[PDB]
Amino acid sequence: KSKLPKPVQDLIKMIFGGDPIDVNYEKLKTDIKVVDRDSEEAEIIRKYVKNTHATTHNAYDLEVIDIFKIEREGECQRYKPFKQLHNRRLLWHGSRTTNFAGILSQGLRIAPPEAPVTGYMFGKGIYFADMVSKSANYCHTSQGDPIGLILLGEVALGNMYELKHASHISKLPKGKHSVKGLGKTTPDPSANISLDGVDVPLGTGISSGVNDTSLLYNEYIVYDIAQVNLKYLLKLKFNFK
Ligand SMILES: COC(=O)c1cnc(N2CCN(C(=O)c3ccc(-c4nc5cccc(C(N)=O)c5[nH]4)cc3)CC2)nc1
Ligand SMILES: OC[C@H]1O[C@@](CO)(O[C@H]2O[C@H](CO)[C@@H](O)[C@H](O)[C@H]2O)[C@@H](O)[C@@H]1O
Repeated sequence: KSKLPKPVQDLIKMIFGGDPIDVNYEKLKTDIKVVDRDSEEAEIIRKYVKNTHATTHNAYDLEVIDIFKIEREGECQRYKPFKQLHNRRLLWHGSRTTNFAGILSQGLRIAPPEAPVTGYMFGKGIYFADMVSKSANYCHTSQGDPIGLILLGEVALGNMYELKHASHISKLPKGKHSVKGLGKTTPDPSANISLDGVDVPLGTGISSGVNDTSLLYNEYIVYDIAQVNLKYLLKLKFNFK
């Protein structure tokens, strides 16, 4: 007899793959609410998904199954220093389903100091995209179980260190709060809207006019866990072609 709505129950079953559903819910230390399918929030999120699928990520199309509003215990209190920092953006973060119990209970985390920098294009930090398909690739979704989880997070970017090439270090110059990896393609900035004082870059991909960058698409990195406030969790269907 769980009192949770069916979509939340199915999300819990997916994350934990056991204890009663309500016992597993309490382990996430996260308020989870279903966003109404006919709400303005849902419409904005579906537009963000539709508009920001990269043309080079054509292995699958995405369909939104369920949208959840999430509030991790203590996370808004932790974010207070960054809350009116200029340049807050609603950005994607994808991950394996098997990581989501950890992400909801502990939040997005940075690799420990001992960890090697190998493969971290912009060093040990928390990585986000403005193109849903770039983040969806980090779900590692299989044809055999074509359902993935992706976050939308409010990221306090402040003053961005704009880079066109990999730098494997995690230390920013004084007064810089984030790295923007400059892609060849960017959501049309003339379609950017604000949702609760946060920029949502849900424009269709156009050419950035940046030349001599190694990135097809933007990415955004912060180096302090307190610069992230997770807002939504989407369950997506991957329709492979
Ligand atoms: C064996 O040595 C190697 O050759 C080697 C090579 N690579 C490695 N490693 C590869 C990099 N390592 C990471 O954990 C790591 C994982 C994910 C990203 C990442 N980038 C994103 C950009 C936009 C959005 C998202 C998103 N999730 O929405 C992004 N996520 C970045 C880094 C560490 C492990 N380790 C070792
Ligand atoms: O501020 C949060 C976070 O940003 C870093 C850079 O990753 O430092 C920036 O912000 C500091 C406090 O506002 C400034 O003192 C600093 O100049 C600036 O680079 C991290 O050190 C910090 O945890």
